[PDB]
Parts: sequence; structure tokens; C-alpha cells
Amino acid sequence: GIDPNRIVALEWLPVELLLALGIVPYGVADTINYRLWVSEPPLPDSVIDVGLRTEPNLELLTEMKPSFMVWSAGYGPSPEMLARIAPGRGFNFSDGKQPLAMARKSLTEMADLLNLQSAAETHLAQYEDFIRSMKPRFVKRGARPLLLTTLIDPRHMLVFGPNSLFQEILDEYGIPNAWQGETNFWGSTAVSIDRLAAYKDVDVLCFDHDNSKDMDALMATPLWQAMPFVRAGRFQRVPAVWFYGATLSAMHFVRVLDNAIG
Repeated sequence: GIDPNRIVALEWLPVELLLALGIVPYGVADTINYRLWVSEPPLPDSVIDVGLRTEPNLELLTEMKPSFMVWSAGYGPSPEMLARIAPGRGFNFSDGKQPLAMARKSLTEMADLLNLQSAAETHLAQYEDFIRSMKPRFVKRGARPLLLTTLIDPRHMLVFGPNSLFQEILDEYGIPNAWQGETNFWGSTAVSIDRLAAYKDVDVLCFDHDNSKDMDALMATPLWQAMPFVRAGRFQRVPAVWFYGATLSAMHFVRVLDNAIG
């Protein structure tokens, strides 16, 4: 990916890989929603918005002449088509089981392409040290399971399972994941609100994403007010954290997790 000042990121996973290595993306797809869902690593104003991750402005990309383009494997435009625009590389979010293990491989992969091998090691070290250092902030709690969720719309809640980005973190902190049901490759699944009522005694965190009107609707239903974990006083709304990112999203999760139940 030769010129490090002309890299265009078409998905938020590799944006995060670039930022962790100190690169300032030349262009990034959907900067508007990035602010609502990822929020962290804010993107400098210089960054050029190249459209939706699913329908990027191909005209713009062509005019921009990126030195390299990065995206997420299995997501968005055809990689065969993108490769026709400029040199590029697709990155894997997971192997279907451990997203963070993949995140560490992707970071190394990206760094080798950009010859930032040292920057990647320093970061990976900062990452592993941070996760370990926070461990004692969750020694107090027991084995009460934790349910990680986010509201898609009043009728569907996403729940993050065993193969989600957050699992390795929960595992390291000795926090059982309340969700042991099915999940997609990305580590989540959408469930109707009633399915959440099955969780009598658990702590629940719900990541916000500028959806107060939606949350308001949900919390106004008799079902939500009847929710056992709600009445138990175990429900908490927390700030947005990208669930399909890498090491930066993982550390962002720990800070949010800390503030919520640390």
C-alpha cells in the first residue's frame, strides 16, 4: 500500500487498523455514521467521505486515485471490482470463533504492508498491557452473567454471543456471557424483546447509537417495564462501542465496561 497518505478505508474495521498504526486515512466510507457507531478514534476533518461502505462513490474513488484501498472480507462491494479501481486488501474480522485473535493478525498484516512493523508491536504491547491492567477492576463481581446488547429498532435487540469481539475480554475478566444461543459470523444475532425476559438474574448493558427515540419507545412498553432484569435494577445504557472492529474497539469496550460495572 505504498503511499501511506493515500489509503482509502471502505469499512470501519480496517479504519481502526490504520488508526492503530498511526495512519491518517485519505478517505473513509460513511464518516457520518462512523461518528454514531464507532465514535472513538474520531476521524480528522481532512478525511474525505467516500460514501456508504455498501455503495461507495466509485466515481470519487477513481478521481482520488488511492494508493491502496482496504475493506472487510465478505462485506460490501465485490473485491474483484474494487481491485479494478486501485490496489487493495480485504481484512478478516474473525475466523468465526475468535475476532480478537484475528484482530492481532490483521494489525500485523496491515503493518507489514505499510512497513510499520515496529508501530504494530508497540501497539499490540499497549493493548495486551491495558487489558491485563484492568483485570482487578472486575475482581469484586462474581459469576453473574452479563448480557451485551444494542437496540436495532423497537422490535429487535442485538445480543452478542461467544464468538463476538467482546467474548475474549469477558473471558479474561471471568465474566460469563449470558448469551449462549446462536450467532452469525460477526458474533451477534437479533432477538425479539420477549426473548430477553428469559434472563431473570443477569447484568445487561445496551450500547447507544444516537437512538434515544427508539429506546424511549422500547422502554415505554409494558414488556420492557416488566423485564425481570429491568425491575432488578440491572439494566444500563452505555456509550457506543463498535462491535465489529479490532483492538481499539476492544479497549474502548473495556473503558465502557469499567465505567458500567467496574
